[PDB]
Amino acid sequence: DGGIVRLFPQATGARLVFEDDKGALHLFNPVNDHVVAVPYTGRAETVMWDTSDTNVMVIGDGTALHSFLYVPVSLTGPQVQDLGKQAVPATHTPLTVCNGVVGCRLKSGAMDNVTLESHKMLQPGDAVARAAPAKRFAAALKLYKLRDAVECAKQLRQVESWRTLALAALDVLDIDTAINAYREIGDASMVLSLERVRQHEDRNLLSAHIMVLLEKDYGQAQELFLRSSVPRAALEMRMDLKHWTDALKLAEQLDPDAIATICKEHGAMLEMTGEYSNAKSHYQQALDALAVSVGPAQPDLEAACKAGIARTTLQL
Amino acid sequence: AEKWDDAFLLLHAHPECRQDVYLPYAKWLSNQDRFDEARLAYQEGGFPSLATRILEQLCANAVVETRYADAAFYYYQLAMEALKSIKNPPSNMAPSDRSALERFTELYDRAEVYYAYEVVHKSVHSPFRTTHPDTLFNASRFLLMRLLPPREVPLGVSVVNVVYVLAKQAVEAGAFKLARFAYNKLQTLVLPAAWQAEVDLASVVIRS
Amino acid sequence: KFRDGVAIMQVAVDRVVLENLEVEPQRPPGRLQLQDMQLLGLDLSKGLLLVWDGERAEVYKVTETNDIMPASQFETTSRCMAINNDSVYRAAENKVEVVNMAGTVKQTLMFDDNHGSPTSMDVARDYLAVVTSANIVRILKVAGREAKPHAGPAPLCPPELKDWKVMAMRANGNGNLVAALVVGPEPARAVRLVVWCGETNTHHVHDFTPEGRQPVQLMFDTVEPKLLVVQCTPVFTEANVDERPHGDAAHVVDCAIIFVDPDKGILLQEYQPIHTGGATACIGSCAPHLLTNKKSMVQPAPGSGAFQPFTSNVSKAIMTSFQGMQDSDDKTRRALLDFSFNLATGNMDEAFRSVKAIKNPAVWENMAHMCIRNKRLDVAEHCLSNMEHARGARALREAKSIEEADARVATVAVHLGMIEDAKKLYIACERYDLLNQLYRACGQWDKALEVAEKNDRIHLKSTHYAYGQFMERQGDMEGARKHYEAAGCGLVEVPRMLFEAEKFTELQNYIQ
Repeated sequence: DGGIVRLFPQATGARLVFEDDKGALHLFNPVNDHVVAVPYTGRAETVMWDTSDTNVMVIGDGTALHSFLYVPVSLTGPQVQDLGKQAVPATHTPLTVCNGVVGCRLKSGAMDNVTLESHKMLQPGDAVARAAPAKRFAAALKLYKLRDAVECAKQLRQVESWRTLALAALDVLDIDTAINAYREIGDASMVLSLERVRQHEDRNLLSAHIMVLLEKDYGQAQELFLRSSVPRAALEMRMDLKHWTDALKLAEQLDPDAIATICKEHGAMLEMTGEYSNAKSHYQQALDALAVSVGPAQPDLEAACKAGIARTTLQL
Repeated sequence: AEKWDDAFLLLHAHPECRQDVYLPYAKWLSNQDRFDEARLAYQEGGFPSLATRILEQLCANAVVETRYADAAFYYYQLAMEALKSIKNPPSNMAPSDRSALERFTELYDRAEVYYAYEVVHKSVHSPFRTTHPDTLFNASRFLLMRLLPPREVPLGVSVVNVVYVLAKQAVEAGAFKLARFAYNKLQTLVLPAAWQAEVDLASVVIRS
Repeated sequence: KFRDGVAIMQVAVDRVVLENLEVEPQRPPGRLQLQDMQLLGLDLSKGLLLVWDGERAEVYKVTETNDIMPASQFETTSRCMAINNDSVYRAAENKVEVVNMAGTVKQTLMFDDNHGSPTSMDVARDYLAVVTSANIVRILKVAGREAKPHAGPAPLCPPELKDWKVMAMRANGNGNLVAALVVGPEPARAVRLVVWCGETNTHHVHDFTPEGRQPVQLMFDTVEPKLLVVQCTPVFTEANVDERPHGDAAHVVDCAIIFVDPDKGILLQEYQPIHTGGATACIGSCAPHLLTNKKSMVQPAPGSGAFQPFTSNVSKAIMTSFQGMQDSDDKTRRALLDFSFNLATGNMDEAFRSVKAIKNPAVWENMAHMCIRNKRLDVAEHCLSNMEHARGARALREAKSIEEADARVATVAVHLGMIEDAKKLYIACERYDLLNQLYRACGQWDKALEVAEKNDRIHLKSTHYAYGQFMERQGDMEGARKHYEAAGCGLVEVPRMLFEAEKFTELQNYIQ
């Protein structure tokens, strides 16, 4: 993107929000070599690091304390998220920041502390979010301090707040929120959706099977299976709940017997259905793609397709 | 006698009625969290099947702690089941009898994968070793080909030490075909990502 | 009665709430008073309500605003009667006096003394059904310009239930399948139903009084004439206290939703409550619901002391075995009313075979989709789940788990929000231990410990170890210890080493 104008390392340099030539700061994670451009752009005074968080990152330019939570692991990947663009006094030059509170320096030489709009909202001592901790639930669902939101939905005590934080953490791949919701009280059957998990580590086979069990998002599940240890699990869901939107996708590339399948139940959804014409066509090409299957020239399935061709020629 | 303990006196009576001596025994003790002595009640009375809750619970526990040896002896226990839960014998190679061999052979093959991985790979990672000297001697004649990843394996297993030591063992005691085969399969594996800065160069270096 | 689109009800001695269902809420509903009419029946035909008492009979003109006034009145030569929209079949003591608008006998239809006096009169909207004194009923088609007999003269009720007192007749749309209750005699007084199937001249049997109620109104469903929607208040003899609730609340008024088979008698589908806004009588049944009654009053105008005219005193009682019916199209209506005929009676031709074996070119929205209650899902899987259609998806989501027989249909029967129907057939396939241990899945994992004990003490330890690790996962340490310890094989780790490491032995694993 250009020359690195300013380098803002941590104490070890395992992550750093360096400045580009344009002036926009960019969080860098060289441990796994990931670059996330910070939503704050333009010249800053400095990137001082949160002593309470190596991922949450305050940009204090003398104008605002641009906090930036860094979320490296999700369904997609690393992301830098603004936890608040909260103003800073010009005389309060940011020396360091702790717990979302920037410890600045006075003009005569002293130490002064500058909080932000929502970090201190979730810190203890804010009795607005402690005597009435529903605001801590809300703002911890905002700043992804959701364990504060977890505890606060415990105290404000309903299932839907638990499920709200449960999905809000399932999006960022945290499940103990969902456990706290559902395994205390769930709808009907998500604990048998969790029980059907293998010892495979790619997160796309995993989530793809998870939403095969949820019987939803079968295009994304089949796509995640195409990047998985097995691609044919995509076609599996495709015969499991009778789709052709990607049964044909894996059938043209993997299995003419799956083409013969797709055309067998296409004849079927046109046999009992009627319009035995395209049912006849689909039954006939089901016989053909059974004959030209990469597997066997499967005689019993072809005979079933021929019973189909019997009835569909009969009604043709 | 209204007692499972006083059942045993003849609730272990004449074989070919051992199903009848042990299942009337087994419905005294079986359903009350004692499906562990009811395992051996089932061993002759029916087949040992209410056995896998504890077995797979600690199998998954050992998988979690990367201590893959409780699951070793538990798949060995499943092999003891499927070696004695076969009415057809395992010794001869009739298809029923060879399949009778094969069921506990595959369970003991799970046992042996967990064995080899934990025992030898964990020699530096976290020491945990159990061995069978007759099995290890036959291994010293025939062990090399068992160590492929996707063949009835818990998966997620690194076999760096295991590949190296297993190849050496296959080389040593003879079966001169397998010595040459293990020369082709000596060691090429890498220590985990905490060692990535050094075993990038020491992948072949550290374990031949 | 909901007749001719006008759900007319009589809530008082003279007040006849002749509510057309299409009356605007700002338009007045049915308001009509009778001149102290000893009403032995009323016959309304889209603006000509004739009421009769046995000494006079007035026909009431009705507007579309339900302004009901007497168009004409006439004396009765016989107490009951029935109108062919201008010419009234009277229940004459020896014949059917087809008396005109002025009560003079326009046409003559005859029933001899072997039939008896044609006392029961009804035109079944195309078929004048005439149950006589001896219930020998010949039914008269009117699809031309006047009456002409359609169903031959034959006893409405059998000799074993003619001694049982015959009250009235509910003739079907074809005017042959005539439902007719028989209450028991003076020592018995138990209501049995005799659906006189004039298709075959047989006499159906359904003793409601031991079977759940004593029905008050009989009517067939307006969409399928075999669905006899039997309005049913619980009244009994002194032997049938089973269905009724306690004491004064003994009327759990539930419709015997019944597909009467024309061969094997009355066969029942479900007990659908009328209790929809203080409703204790079913006055009709539209397609998506059942048109029951309601309290008859005048709604106050919103935000003011004025009174808006009532919309309709007719509560549309939603029908319950028909799921994915009402939000969906009318292929649903045919397909799954037919399937529910296959439910109450028991058949296979209608929802499946009659639509396969005809060469019917289309792609329907709901070939059939509640059909899983006769254990078939593929009709909701290739019609719907080829694209997962939503307006039959209620019975599709039911349908993936009322396939439950533990034949890989358990796994499909437990996918998302739908283990409960798997449990329903766990009850049905005699495995209610799986009812238990999968009702633990619905969020009962706190008392799942003791219900697991009810299942297995191995299941006890499975649930306690999972539950101990459940609050270990939440963060709790000592309660994790206890339910670990309350698990019989969770107990084999916790007292063993220090009582204090199931969190911490879990911690060293990532280090390893």
